[PDB]
Amino acid sequence: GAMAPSYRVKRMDIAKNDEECVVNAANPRGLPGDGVCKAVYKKWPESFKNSATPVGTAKTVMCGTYPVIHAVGPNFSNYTESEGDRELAAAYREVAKEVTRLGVNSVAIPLLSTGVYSGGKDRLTQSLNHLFTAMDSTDADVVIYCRDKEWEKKISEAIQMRT
Ligand SMILES: [Cl-]
Ligand SMILES: [Cl-]
Ligand SMILES: [Cl-]
Repeated sequence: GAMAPSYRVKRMDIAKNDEECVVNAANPRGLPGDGVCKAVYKKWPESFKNSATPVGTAKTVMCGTYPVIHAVGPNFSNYTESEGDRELAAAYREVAKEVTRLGVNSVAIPLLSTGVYSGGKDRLTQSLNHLFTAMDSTDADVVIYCRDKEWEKKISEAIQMRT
């Protein structure tokens, strides 16, 4: 575990993270994809061997000894708000199980279903609150990666609010 488990946020490419493992915002088919998924494919392509997994699940594949946790959030273009919300919460609970199983002291994590799977809606708060529900009982240092300047400020504020 980390000596004083924390949450932090950085605005940069998650492929340049400084943590002991990475969560990919994966598609269900283990394809290179776009956005976070394509950056992860360029950095850790060996981790996409048999990475296909259903919506609401996470599957870990090692790149050397570096763990890539493929977490499949719902595409809100296809899911109802209700069913999508349930699957998004479930994907983060499966990330918390994998992080715990791996015995890492730190994890780099993107906000699932906030990009091309958002169905054109701002899901910062929805996705971050599901991340917190899952990860609060883990003792890993969590570092959230984003690309937008206004998102960095809002994520930082939400972390600081809980103290
Ligand atoms: Cl960068
Ligand atoms: Cl997405
Ligand atoms: Cl972002």
